[PDB]
Amino acid sequence: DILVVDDEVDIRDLVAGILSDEGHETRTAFDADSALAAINDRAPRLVFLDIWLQGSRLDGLALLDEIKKQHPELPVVMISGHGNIETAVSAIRRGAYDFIEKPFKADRLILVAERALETSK
Amino acid sequence: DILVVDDEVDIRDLVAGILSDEGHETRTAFDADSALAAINDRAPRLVFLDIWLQGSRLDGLALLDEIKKQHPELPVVMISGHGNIETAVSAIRRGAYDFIEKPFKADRLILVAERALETSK
Ligand code: BEF
Ligand code: BEF
Ligand SMILES: [Mg+2]
Ligand SMILES: [Mg+2]
Repeated sequence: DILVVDDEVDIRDLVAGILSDEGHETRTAFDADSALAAINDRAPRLVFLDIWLQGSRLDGLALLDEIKKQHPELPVVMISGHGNIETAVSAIRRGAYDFIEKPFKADRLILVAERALETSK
Repeated sequence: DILVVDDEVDIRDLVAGILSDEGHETRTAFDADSALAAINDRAPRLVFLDIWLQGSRLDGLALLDEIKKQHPELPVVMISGHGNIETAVSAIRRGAYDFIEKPFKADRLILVAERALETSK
């Protein structure tokens, strides 16, 4: 199972769509509280997290920290157009499996998801 | 005890100089085989690694892999002007403690060195 967290509908749909077409059951969330509620209901096997979450209680990096604190075993991959070297290093040090830069190619998204799912329940 | 690995003398001198002035015993190496020889002789407490090592048998990332294989406990920090998000993510996933972008400020270098030395022998 994959949970995609992004404040933009077009990105949630584009990511869930690409992954669903490859045979992965994908759910979406639009902010930190909808993401945490979706994980607390039934933990997915992988989480894709945006960083700049407009109107969210937590940005994607604080959300990564909260997810990794409750579920250290749950792989989390960042997907963001707001990265730089310092931000990507911070994400990996804080527990993210990988960092996908926006704009991404479909095969890169699938390659990373399947690598992370090999490291999941 | 810090080992600085860079193919450029001006960078080896600039990094060893800044760290020596703060009271850290620093040694230098110019390529993968001089770095591995220095480590095998006596393991340092921290290694600073450049990535593009002109004339070296291994680039800095392959050298990071070799160092982390023999000494998983030895902190390694990348210092490079050849980084990007994918390269920095790769370095942290492969065991680097942190990634310092060139050009760097002296206080950033010292801060990162002292954080990594807190995690060393
Ligand atoms: F809004 Be995300 F960090 F691309
Ligand atoms: F030659 Be290094 F990667 F700045
Ligand atoms: Mg966003
Ligand atoms: Mg170089």
